[PDB]
Amino acid sequence: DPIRRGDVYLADLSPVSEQGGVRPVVIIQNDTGNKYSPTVIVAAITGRINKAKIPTHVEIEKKKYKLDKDSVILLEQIRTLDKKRLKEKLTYLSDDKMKEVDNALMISLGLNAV
Amino acid sequence: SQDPIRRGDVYLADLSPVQGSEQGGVRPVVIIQNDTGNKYSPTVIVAAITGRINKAKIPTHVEIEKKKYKLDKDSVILLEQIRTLDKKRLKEKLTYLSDDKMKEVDNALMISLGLNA
Amino acid sequence: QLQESGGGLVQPGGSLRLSCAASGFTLDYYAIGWFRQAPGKEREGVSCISSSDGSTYYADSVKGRFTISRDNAKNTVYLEMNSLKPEDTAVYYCAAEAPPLLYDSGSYYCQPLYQYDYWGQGTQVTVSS
Amino acid sequence: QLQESGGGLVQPGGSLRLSCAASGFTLDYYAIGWFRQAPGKEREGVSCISSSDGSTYYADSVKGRFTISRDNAKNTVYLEMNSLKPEDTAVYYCAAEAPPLLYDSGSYYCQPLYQYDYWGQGTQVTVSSH
Repeated sequence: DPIRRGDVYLADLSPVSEQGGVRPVVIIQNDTGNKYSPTVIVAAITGRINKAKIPTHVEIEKKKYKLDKDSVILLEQIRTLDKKRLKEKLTYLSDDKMKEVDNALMISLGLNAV
Repeated sequence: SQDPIRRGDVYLADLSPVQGSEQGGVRPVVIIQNDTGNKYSPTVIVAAITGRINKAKIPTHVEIEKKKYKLDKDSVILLEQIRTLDKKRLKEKLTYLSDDKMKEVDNALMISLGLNA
Repeated sequence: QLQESGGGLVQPGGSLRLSCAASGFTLDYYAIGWFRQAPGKEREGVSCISSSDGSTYYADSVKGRFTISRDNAKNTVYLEMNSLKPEDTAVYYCAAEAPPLLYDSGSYYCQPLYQYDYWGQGTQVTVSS
Repeated sequence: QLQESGGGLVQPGGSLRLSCAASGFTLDYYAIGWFRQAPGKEREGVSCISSSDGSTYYADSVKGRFTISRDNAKNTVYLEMNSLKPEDTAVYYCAAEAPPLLYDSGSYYCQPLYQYDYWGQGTQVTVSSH
């Protein structure tokens, strides 16, 4: 397998300043769509940087989530993928971490204007 | 692409290529990124618009009446079809969606991304 | 119209075959879904198929027990229900979506809030025992 | 670390040159931003450049009047301000972001909320007339 919101998947993202390559992503689509839709919505994860310098970025510790480096989730780098691109599931983000993702998503998509 | 990209703008954008049930090709899109990102970021976040259907059948779809917004056909905004585009993919600006229509877009966007916590 | 038939009373372990027939139009290019509605419970897409017959969906609670198949020659979509359980007691509806279709995904049309173009009057299915 | 200077009081139409020097690291590998803070208003990114001297952003309010330039021999960055206006009155800050950089985009690092690694102390620029 099931695809759940908050899962960290390894996905083939090529071809694409859009992030590209077989890279880790986090599922951000609602769980009803994750079950019935042929596609999922994901946010990019990068290991180039290690700190969230704007509030649309969320850090994740490698010492906590079985990860390569200390990475940053880029909630302004989001794309819809056909489910066939999801290769291997690595882990999932806790409810605490996904709350930061939700907040970053609210900022990124401008759902914070009143 | 553009010079003032604003949230709710409807741009002609190049999406080629895609694979699977992803929406690609040169097609209309709606800017959904916040206006600070639309000004400073090298990329924009868009939701795809299709003309293959013109009625919304699931909660993440929003209709556009062509008798109001100057499109070829009645169209549907696909809030399950989101992607981040380099600003160079934005070709021509068609129009922009009203405040009342972006309210519907915002709702479908909250449902689409599970922002109900 | 869209007309369902085949319901009735069966004991646990029994079997039923529901029919979804269209009159005046053809179902061959339509997406077809079977939905069930139980008293006090919500609505769930049981099994759905796209206009093409490569993509079929089954809810987890009916996989291995229910089989959907379209009989184009009879303009009818069947739902074969095997190994029926008391939890299958509900009113079963079929619904049809006319082209154009957005996705070739049976699961897409089985999601709880899809607005179908056509649907039937439902048929009662009771399992007790 | 990041030492800046060059501010002062000038009349409308005058010019100034702000300087931003770094001690202990090489500015050529950094994204550099010039920000100004006016009383009661949000921090505004006025001119930024990525670590590559070929992706420069200028705010529309300063386009054609301000010029940013890096002097890799002096480990210093400058903001040349011409045709100064009373609306340019603010405290000006330079800031440096260490690599790796996520985007080669000057405009990205000029957004108001970006938390640079290093900041200058700030210098006041005042443009007025009697």
